[PDB]
Parts: sequence; C-alpha cells; structure tokens
Amino acid sequence: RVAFYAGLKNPHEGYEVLKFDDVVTNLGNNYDAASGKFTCNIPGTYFFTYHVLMRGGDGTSMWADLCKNGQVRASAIAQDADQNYDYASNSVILHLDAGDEVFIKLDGGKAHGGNSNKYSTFSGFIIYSD
Amino acid sequence: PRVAFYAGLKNPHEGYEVLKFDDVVTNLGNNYDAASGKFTCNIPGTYFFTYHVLMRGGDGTSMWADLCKNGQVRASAIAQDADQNYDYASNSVILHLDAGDEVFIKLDGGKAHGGNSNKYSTFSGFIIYSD
Amino acid sequence: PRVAFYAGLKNPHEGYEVLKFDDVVTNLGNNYDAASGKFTCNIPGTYFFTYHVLMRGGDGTSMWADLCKNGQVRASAIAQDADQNYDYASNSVILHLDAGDEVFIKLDGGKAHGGNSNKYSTFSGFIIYSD
Repeated sequence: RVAFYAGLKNPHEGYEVLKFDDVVTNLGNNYDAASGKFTCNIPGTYFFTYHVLMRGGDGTSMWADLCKNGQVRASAIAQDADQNYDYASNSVILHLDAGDEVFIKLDGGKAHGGNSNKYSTFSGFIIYSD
Repeated sequence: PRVAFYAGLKNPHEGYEVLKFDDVVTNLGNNYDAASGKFTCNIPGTYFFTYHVLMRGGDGTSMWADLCKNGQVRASAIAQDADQNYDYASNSVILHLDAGDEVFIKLDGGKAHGGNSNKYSTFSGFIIYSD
Repeated sequence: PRVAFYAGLKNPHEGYEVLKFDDVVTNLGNNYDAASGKFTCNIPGTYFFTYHVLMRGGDGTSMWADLCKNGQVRASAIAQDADQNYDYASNSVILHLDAGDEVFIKLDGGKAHGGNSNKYSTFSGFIIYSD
C-alpha cells in the first residue's frame, strides 16, 4: 500500500526540484516533503501525475518535468503571453527499483505555491509490485 | 471492491455551486449520484479522483474549479485567458475516505462549459485500496 | 492481470488523424500498439486512460484532441490561445472494454507537438478491474 498526494505551500522558481509540502496522503511514507522526492521502497510499476500552476503576472512561460533519478520521463509547459495563470501538467507510468527517486523539477519559470489551497500538486501510487 | 465512475458535464454552469456531472459513462458501485453531483463513499479506503473542467469560450477570462471532500477544499484549479480563449481547470487527488464521505467538484467563480455528449468537462474516480 | 502502458509522441502531427504515440515507456500486457496508436483490449474489464497533447506554439491558435473507443468520442479536449502560445488538450476517462475494443487519441483539427525524448505529449492507461 503506497500512495501519496501533496500540494505546494510556497512559491518556487528557476530549475529546482519542487518541494510539495502540504501533505494530504502519504501511505507507506515514501514521499518526502522536505525534499519533494518520492523514494521507492516497494519495487514495481507506479502511476504519477502532476499539476503545476504557473505564477501569473510576468515571465510568460514555465516548464515542469517529472524526473526519475534525474532523467526526464515527462515534460510540460505552461505559457501565456498576457501573463495569465496556466498549468504545466502530465502523467506517467514507470518502473521503480528500490532506491529510485521520482520528483518534479522546474526547467525555467515561476510556479505558484499556496499556503493551503493545493493549486499545485503531485501524486502517485503503486499499480503492481514486482 | 468495484467502485469507479466517469461522468461528463451536460449543461453549462456559472454559479458558486456543486458541478452536476450528469453524462454518466461509468458508475461501478453506483456511489456517484448525477442528481447531487457527489460521490458518496460507502467502502472506507484510498481513492483517486481527477477532474477536467473547460472554461466557457468567448465569455469571460477566469474560472475556478475545486475538488472538495465533504465541503472542504482538497484541490484547486484555475483557467485563465485574457483573450477569452478556452482553457481548462484541472487537477487530481488521492484521498482516504470514510463511509459517508462526499467528494465533488465546486465551481468557484467563472463560467464552465457543459454539453450533450462530447464530454469536454469531466469528473472521474476509483478506489485504490480497501481499509 | 498486468495491463498498463505509457507512451510519448516522438513526431509532429496535425489535422484529423489517430495520434500514434511511439516512444513506448511501459506496455505491460502488450496491448498498446505504437504502429497504429491504438490500445486493443485483450482482458475484458474496467480501464483508466489519460492523455496530454501539446499544441504546437508559434503556428496556430486552436487544437482539438479526443479519446475514442472504437469509432466513438468518449472524452474531448481543446487547446486554444490567440497569441499562438503552447497549451494542452488533456482529459481522462474510465471505460468498460470488451475484448477487441480499441481505444486511442484522435486529433480533431490543429497542430500537435512531438519530439524525441522529452515526452511533452503523452497517452497512458491501465486496467482497474477484470470482468
């Protein structure tokens, strides 16, 4: 039983890993709010999905990619020339070995983080155990 | 247990209200009710939910749609476009639910698209684990 | 049973056609066919599908992408931006499938992005229940 869901509490920007630290669900305790990383304990096939809200007001574009051990497994862009809010979102199904890390990383731009409203999110669960 | 649903919004809505997804495609367990717009948990456990609400085009610039558990925000989303283009308010959650708990999408400002059968605006969910 | 797939689009496409996601990451059950872009049901049951299709930026203002079961639309989505910005057509369904049923994403007008490694445009699904 492994499943998690968390929101961004704070704004982040640039090329950093997103620390989703408004934790709603964390069965198995394999997601780490301090780092923003899911670290596999139970090897198997996993679903992950993410929804990152681009900060409105300036910068035009924002990129957010889902990485496995630092390697891109899905990418997303949010873009609006009038500086409107928009979302960078995607979903994956991956294999994870014990120790494998999964996280969302910015690749330019500004994401909003809201102190309780869970606009920007990250979730995942195990589909099959190896 | 077999508990899963998928429904589209058949009519436009623009109020501060629960979105009644009434184009029901799937409803194993029949825990989703098109009349209220709500999924009511009857088997405690862990559930996945996702929603995709299309903002009405050519008529306004912002729309908000939130997923609630009982009446409480568990995810929020915004669609925004200064040129009144179509755009989506979309998000996904994983929640633990108790018997009698309700999960649903509330429109929280702005105008949403609903239509007869194309299922542009949607709501789905399924149980991952039984507790 | 194990039935689960995730694939990305390697290759630009446009118009009115089945999107053939060809960067196949996961394909347990071997029921997704990159050559046709179709998932063909082997094990009758209840299935989750989701898709995210990136509209090409800098060239066009609207793009439609629909999830179909056999001939039939079961979810629709639109990307639209008057300034030709990148934006996504994305939606999710839960469907019952009989053996032989085909599920795929169809472009319904407009231009989609595909590229080699980044997987901006994606299609995934998995069985939730066996009949």
